[PDB]
Amino acid sequence: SDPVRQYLHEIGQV
Amino acid sequence: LLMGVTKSALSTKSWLSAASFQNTTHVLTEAAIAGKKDELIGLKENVILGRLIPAGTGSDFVRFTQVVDQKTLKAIEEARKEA
Amino acid sequence: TSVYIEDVLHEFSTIPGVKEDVVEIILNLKELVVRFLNPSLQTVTLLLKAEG
Amino acid sequence: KEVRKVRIALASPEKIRSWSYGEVEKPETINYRTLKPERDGLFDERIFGPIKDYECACGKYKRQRFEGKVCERCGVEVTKSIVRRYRMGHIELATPAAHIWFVK
Amino acid sequence: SMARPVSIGEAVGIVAAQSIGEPGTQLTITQGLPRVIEL
Amino acid sequence: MVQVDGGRFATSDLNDLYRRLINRNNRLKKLLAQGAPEIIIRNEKRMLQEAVDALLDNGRRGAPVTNPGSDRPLRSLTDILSGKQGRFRQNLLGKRVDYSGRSVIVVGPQLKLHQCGLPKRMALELFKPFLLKKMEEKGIAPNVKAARRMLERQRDIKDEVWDALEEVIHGKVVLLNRAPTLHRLGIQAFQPVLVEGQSIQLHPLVCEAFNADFDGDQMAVHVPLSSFAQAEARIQMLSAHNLLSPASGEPLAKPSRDIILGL
Amino acid sequence: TGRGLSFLDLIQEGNQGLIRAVEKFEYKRRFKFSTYATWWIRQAINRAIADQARTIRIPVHMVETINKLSRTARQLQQELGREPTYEEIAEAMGPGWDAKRVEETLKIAQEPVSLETPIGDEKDSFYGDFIPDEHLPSPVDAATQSLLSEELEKALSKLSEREAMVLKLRKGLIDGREHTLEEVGAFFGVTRERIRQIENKALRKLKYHESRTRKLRDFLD
Amino acid sequence: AEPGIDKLFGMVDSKYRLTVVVAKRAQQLLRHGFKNTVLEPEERPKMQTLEGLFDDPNAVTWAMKELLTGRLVFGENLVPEDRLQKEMERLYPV
Amino acid sequence: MEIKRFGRIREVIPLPPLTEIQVESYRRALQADVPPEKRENVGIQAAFRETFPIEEGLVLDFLEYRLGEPPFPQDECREKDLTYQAPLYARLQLIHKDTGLIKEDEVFLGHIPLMTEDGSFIINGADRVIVSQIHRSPGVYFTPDPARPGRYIASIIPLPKRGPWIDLEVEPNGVVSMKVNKRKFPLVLLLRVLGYDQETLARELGAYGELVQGLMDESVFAMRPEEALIRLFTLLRPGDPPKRDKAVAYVYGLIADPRRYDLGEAGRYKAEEKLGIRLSGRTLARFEDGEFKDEVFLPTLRYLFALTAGVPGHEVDDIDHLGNRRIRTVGELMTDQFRVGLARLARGVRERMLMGSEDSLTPAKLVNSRPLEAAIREFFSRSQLSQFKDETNPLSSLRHKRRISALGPGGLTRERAGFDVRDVHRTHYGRICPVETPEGANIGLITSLAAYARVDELGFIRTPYRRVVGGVVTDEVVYMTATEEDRYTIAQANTPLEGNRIAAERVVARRKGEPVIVSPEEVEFMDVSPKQVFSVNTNLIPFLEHDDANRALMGSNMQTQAVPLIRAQAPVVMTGLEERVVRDSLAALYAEEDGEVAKVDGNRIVVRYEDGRLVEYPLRRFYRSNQGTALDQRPRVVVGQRVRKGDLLADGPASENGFLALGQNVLVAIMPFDGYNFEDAIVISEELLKRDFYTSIHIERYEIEARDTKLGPERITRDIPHLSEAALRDLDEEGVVRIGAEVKPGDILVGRTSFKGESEPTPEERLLRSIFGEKARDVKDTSLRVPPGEGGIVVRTVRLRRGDPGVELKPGVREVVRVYVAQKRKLQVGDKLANRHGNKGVVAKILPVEDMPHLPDGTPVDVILNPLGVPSRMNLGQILETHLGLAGYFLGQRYISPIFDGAKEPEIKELLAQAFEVYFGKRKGEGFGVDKREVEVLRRAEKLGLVTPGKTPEEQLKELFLQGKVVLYDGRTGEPIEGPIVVGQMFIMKLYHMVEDKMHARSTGPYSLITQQPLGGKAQFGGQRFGEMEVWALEAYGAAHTLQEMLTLKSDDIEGRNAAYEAIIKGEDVPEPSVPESFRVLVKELQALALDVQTLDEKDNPVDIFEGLASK
DNA sequence: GCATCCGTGAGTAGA
DNA sequence: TATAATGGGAGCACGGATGC
Ligand SMILES: [Mg+2]
Ligand SMILES: [Mg+2]
Ligand SMILES: [Mg+2]
Ligand SMILES: [Zn+2]
Repeated sequence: SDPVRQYLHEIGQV
Repeated sequence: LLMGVTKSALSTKSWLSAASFQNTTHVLTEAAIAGKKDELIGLKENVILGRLIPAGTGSDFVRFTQVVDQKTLKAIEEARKEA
Repeated sequence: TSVYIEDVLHEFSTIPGVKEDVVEIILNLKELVVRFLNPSLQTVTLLLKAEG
Repeated sequence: KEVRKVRIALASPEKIRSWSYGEVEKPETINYRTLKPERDGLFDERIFGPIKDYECACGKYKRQRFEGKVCERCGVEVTKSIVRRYRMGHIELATPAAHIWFVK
Repeated sequence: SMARPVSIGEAVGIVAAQSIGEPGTQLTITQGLPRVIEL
Repeated sequence: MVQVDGGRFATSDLNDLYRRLINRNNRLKKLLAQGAPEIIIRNEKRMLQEAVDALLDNGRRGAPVTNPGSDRPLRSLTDILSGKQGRFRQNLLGKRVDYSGRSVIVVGPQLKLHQCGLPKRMALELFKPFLLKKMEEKGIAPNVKAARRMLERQRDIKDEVWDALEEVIHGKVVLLNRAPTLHRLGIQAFQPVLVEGQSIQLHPLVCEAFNADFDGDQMAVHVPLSSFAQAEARIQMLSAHNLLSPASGEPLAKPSRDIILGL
Repeated sequence: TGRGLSFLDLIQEGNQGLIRAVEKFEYKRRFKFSTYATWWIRQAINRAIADQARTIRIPVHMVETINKLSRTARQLQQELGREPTYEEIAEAMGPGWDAKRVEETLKIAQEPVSLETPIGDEKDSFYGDFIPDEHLPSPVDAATQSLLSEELEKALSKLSEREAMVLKLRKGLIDGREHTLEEVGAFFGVTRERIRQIENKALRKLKYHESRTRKLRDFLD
Repeated sequence: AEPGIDKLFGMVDSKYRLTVVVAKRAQQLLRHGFKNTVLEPEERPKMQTLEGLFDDPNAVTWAMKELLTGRLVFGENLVPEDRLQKEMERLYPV
Repeated sequence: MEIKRFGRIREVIPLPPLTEIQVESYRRALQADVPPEKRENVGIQAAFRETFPIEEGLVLDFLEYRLGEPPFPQDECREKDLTYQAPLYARLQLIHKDTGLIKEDEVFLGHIPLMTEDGSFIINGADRVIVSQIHRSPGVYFTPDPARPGRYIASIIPLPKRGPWIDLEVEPNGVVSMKVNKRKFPLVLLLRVLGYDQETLARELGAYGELVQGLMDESVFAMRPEEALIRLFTLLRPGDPPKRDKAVAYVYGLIADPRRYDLGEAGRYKAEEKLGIRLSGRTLARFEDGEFKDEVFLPTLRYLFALTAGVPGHEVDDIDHLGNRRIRTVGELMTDQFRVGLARLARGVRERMLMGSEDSLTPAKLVNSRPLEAAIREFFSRSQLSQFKDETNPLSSLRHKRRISALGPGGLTRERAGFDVRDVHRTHYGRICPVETPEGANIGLITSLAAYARVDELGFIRTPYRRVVGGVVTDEVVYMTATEEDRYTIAQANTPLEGNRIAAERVVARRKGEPVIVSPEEVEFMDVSPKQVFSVNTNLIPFLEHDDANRALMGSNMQTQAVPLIRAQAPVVMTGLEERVVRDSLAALYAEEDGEVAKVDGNRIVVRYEDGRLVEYPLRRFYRSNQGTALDQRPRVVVGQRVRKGDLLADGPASENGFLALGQNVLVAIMPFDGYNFEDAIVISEELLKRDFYTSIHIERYEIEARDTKLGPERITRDIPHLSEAALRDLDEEGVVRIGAEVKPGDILVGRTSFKGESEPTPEERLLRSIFGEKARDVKDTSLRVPPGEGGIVVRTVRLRRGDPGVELKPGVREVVRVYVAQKRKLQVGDKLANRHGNKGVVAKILPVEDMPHLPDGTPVDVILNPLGVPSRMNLGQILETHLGLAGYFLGQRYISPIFDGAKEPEIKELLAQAFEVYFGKRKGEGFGVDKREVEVLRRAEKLGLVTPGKTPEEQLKELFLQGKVVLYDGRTGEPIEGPIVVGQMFIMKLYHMVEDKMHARSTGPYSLITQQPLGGKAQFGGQRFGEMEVWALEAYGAAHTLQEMLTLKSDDIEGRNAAYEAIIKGEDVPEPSVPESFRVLVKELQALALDVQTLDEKDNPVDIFEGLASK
């Protein structure tokens, strides 16, 4: 829902 | 089938009317998909287009009426008579 | 029918040293009763010069 | 001809491109000094038409004698300014994007 | 309004909707306007 | 994008939305061209989608896009079409019209049922083109433009133009309308009678039909232009021609208040 | 954040900076990558903000100038205990700056306002609704120009067709453009002197007809 | 109330037809400069000026008053449109 | 003239300072009069204490602040369009933790708006008022669950934007659920985070049967506070990695952080009173020694269970109780926005602390004041509660400052407000006025503070009462909040008293608002006066007890619309509240101390006091207010006059000798007149115009700018292309109209030229140029002219120029010119009149004096009101005002009749008798007996049963006069009006709504940009809106062509309207209309939505309405 | 059948 | 153009088609 959070999570996977 | 005035108005065949009532997005999407054609039967449609409403003096029963004085009437009558 | 005051441009004004505003002065000048003795006389200009 | 009907239907990308008089490649509006529309921006006269009646951008053809003639120098068609109300542009997306109306 | 047969071409729809709607502000189980809209 | 009075600029929100879209698109193309990794491209594509969404229908999905230093949502296409402020209801099913005016209504008894008091100045501005043509037909002005310039300043107006204005409106009717218009008698036609003063004189018997009283109600005036419009207004819409309510069938114009009292 | 660009936008531009850094980095210098990358990230973000923030685009150098003017005026307002004048900012900006220049720089830095900004506190009204259209001709204007063409034709009909055509070609009423004396002379098959003389006598007859009838005066505004 | 409006409504099967007839007839009158009128000189609508009685400038009044007489014929498909126009232009040039 | 006053009620205390709700608030917020070290923690002091210290140089801390003197005075601020304000400096010290380096500096934070003496502000030269805002008080409440009868919802409410509403509920499955930010989670979890254990909750909450079992969850008590904290964090924050310190930070910020979560001082007090506990801080819990510690939650849950059980002593809360609703005054609102801007400044401070040189930093380098200035400026400019001040008359301003809005930021949004909030609560008694509220959509949302009422330090409204001990009424006055008032039996103020003792064995009182009959032994308190129940405006209505509520509302409201009149007088019948209203309005000028008047002038009054010092009072003369009503102070004293302290020096606008004068006292008759008074219209006499009654001065401001352009500068000049000397006659050498010149519509106020746009001359212009042999000028005429239906005399001109001393304009602007045009408006047909009782109407006729109905002695009446207005409206106060007014007309005296303690019918009959002796006996002495007409009228009255048969004509005329009816002769006939007619003095006001400002017409004019439809409004010379419902009217009439005209030729069809105008000026018939531009706009906007809209013929073949312009 | 999700809630004037 | 820096910040209502 919240793009910032989703991108932070995608970033966190690396 | 019975349905209240709101749903009845939204369900009408003219998409300009339905879109100009409410739920404009919904109406426009379903209409656009179905490739719907508005035949301009009712008042609202013709009001949007700035056309002459099909009621009162704009009725198909009246507006075609002609007025002619007896002089011009005889004048055309003889032209029809000679041919 | 008319009023001129020296150093006064228009009706809404205050003359220094004077308590009344020009509107009130005119309101008083409306109550002036002026009798003409001569029947041939259509207009008169009264002059008032005062001080102190 | 008289208009007896009004039809509404989906637009193909080809339809959209056929409506378009040019692509808007730049997110710019008007120049900060000249106060005239920027080339390939949102206000470009090349695309949407001229600002002044029967006159191009640089002023080569200023009269109705040239009508339909597109200037070689500034690329602006010489015609009525009212077309700026009527002329569609377009934006070519790098990737497809859903029309929110049909998703939501 | 004319106390005679209606003239062909009169729009009776708008006349109806107006006829029903106009008194609506005067309307005071359910009673009055809410019930009307319920119907 | 328009330069206003003071020399500043005013613009639509659509330009901002389009700017967002174009920017994210271009950045996406450049990102691809430089072969960015998948996370960056995915994010950019997502943002592009949300940009298109905000352009078409804003607030539909997610947070509504706003301008810097503002909590006001940008106005998108969908917002332009729909709503009470939308294109259909605001600019299509109703419009603001020329040849119209408004003023305070005041009673007068002298009026016949088919008449109403119309202030001179209002009549001058409402009928102005007809007044120009008539001023040209008579000797008051050499042509149209001279006449208009003559009407421009209030001290350039002479009595000939008033008598000419009387000659203009003869037989013609105007429409009077009071909001809210609850039924078709909220608009009625009257022959104007030019009166000194700034108030519109209304006939007592039509008050009930208009639901108008004298506590400071205001009415709007309209001028039907074409001979067709005039024929319609005079035959169909004339006050004296509608005496009965289309709803109940009972007389709409009937004695009330002081009239009933006296009788 | 808050510079006119969205968080995610700043993130993507910073990503572009990061890519530039990865391409330009040299591990031979023993530095950590973060050190070199930070420069390109900041650079990319600042370039981004300077470029994309304003609806009317201002060149990056000019932006920097405007910002320096801002910080200057802010320093002055912080020292003086009040907002500075143009002259004070002009002083504090050094040589080459006067009041006029500061004023014009502030004028050129003005951002546009939304047509949809609500006026009155309500859902009812929009600012753009109060702004007239100065472009499209008013009905009065259309009427004026129409009556003008009609009156000019009424005036040109009192001449012979040749001299009236000469005037129409010389003032461009025909094809839209004004012909030179040699073109009209070559069109009617006469010397340029002759066609100029015909133009003169036509203009003269028109001036006489005008002095007599006083018809075309009102259009002169 | 418009004079004889009752009789005028009696003439037509629908009031809107009366309206159309009146409007069109008035358009004819305006176009032909009143020269086509079916009214006698004593039957002419008058307007009181500063000077004296002049012909009524209002073509609608004229049209209705004419319609009251019965000298006008109204209906559908009386004559092709261009034929009526041209015959009227012949009889009463504009 | 002699003033007789009625009533037996003696007011113990005076009305408190009326604007104190404003003044004392802002003062309390600023604390500019207090030395910095003595300042309380309330006000902007609180903001500095909350924002600072700023950590992570490492530390920036707050020492003190100060406010300087205003750079410009009020009047100058109004002149130059400047905000009246004072500079705000803040002393801060930077401290590096490691270094120990201490750098101290005083930084400039910008300016703050100062409140004027009368309780208003000046923002950009425009006077504005900050309206107080009523809202739900912070605290803990318990309300019935609407869904489940027998179950209750506990609510914990902090201040607005001070953190989350929290809801405690007992779920259908038995567990106790907590809701925060719309997230339902078991309360047990948070309780475990708080450090509670199953033992403590079992002993504490066990007393309430089986409820506590829903609170028992083994999995929750099986983990330490840390694990439950991380679990709670994962519950409230999905996707956010569950780091420990992050969880602690978020939970602390959500509950225990005073910088984020704050109850009110009111909230604290109320929660303490309700739950029966003590709160250390204003938060729900604390962080102490590494862990979270409970304050609020447990007693709250305890009260919830106790209520749910039916345990006595626990009750639901009325949310409309005025103990549960508090008032946020101007000080608190400004303080809030200050807190916001200050916090933004702090974020900027930290962001500055990370960057830059770490060793060299000063408080001047760290602090950017722009966000604070922005927050303050935005609050004072564009906020909802910040309203353009209503100065129409002094009472307007006074009432405005006393308004209470339920709307605004953090307040109720409209249409979401049900009958609950708009209702009159039983606790509004003595607090909020049940009468004065706007009619329509704003009803009940906007209200007015009661007269004696006060807003305390906590924000609750208090009303005064008198202590009654053992049937004796003390003069001790106790101010009470609603909750305190609920505790006592309070008797009415009209209660009979002999001395200080209650004289009746049955007294009318209130217990919790409920009316009850009690003995003097049961009376704890007594009302101060009936005046305390109503507003200041409602208190100005004489005989209010005889007027129905709604018309009373109307009169009360309309009194603020009253226009100041040049001859204005105070009412013949007053309530006595007039002088106070004038004095608290600061309209009138009063003597500061005892002394002698040295000098008297229209401009200035000079007074020598006892001290010997010479004080000069300059007088405001012909000043334009916000609404354009004239503001001027007239000297009421003469040179050498001996004055005391507080005595009247100069009369303000709408003031007669210090009494509030909102209108004129006129002689009215109540009777139908020839249908001219039909349906609320009014008939007035020309005599009113002759003596200048109802005549008012109005100033209008006109403005024009000359700016720099790319085509060359605009300039104000007397040189205007193509204009005669006739047109330029009244212009001065510089192009600005001279002072004193009369202007009319079309006249030039300021001449200005503007360089023409790029001009390619059309061949017509070229040929014309050649014909007339004149060169087309470089500039065109942009001059400001008088708008239609306007104008007057030019009383002032201001001219500001770029490059001139003390003058700097907005960028690009060469010069600014303002013209002031004043006009004296006589009463005219269409102007609105009203009385204090709600009767209102427009003048429909002005009769010559000879036509007016007149008395036998020849005296014509001024105004004729229609009796048909009275019975259905049910306002009889105007009738009594008319009677008492008659008596006061013939006795030459005025009266004071307080509300609810009035003049009564018998007394008015006495006065009417005394008057009749004058009205008649004078005639009888002059040698005149009864008229024949009078005999006829008396016969009619005998048949009417109005007079007693057999008495002499004189006695019958007295019998009629005591009823306030007189014989009245028709001016036209000379015959009498068949019946006797009520005639008397009435107080009537000329309202701000005047037909001169209204009447408007348009032929053609400006059009909007996108739609090409005509603009709206008189100001823009716009067309009337023809709405959807109007289109319904035309359709229902079946008029097709009129409608088609409105839809095309008259609005948005460009070709059609141009062709129409040209056809009309040529004397042709308007052409056939075409497609309206707004439809094309719809089609294109639909194409922008990727929807193809096609207009087709009957063959389904495409038709182009764009005429090939849009097709390639 | 009861959990979401969503669209809409007079009119003119004015500003 | 290179010390190292690596996961955000803020914040009423009823009626009706759907969705689990
Ligand atoms: Mg009424
Ligand atoms: Mg009314
Ligand atoms: Mg310098
Ligand atoms: Zn070019």
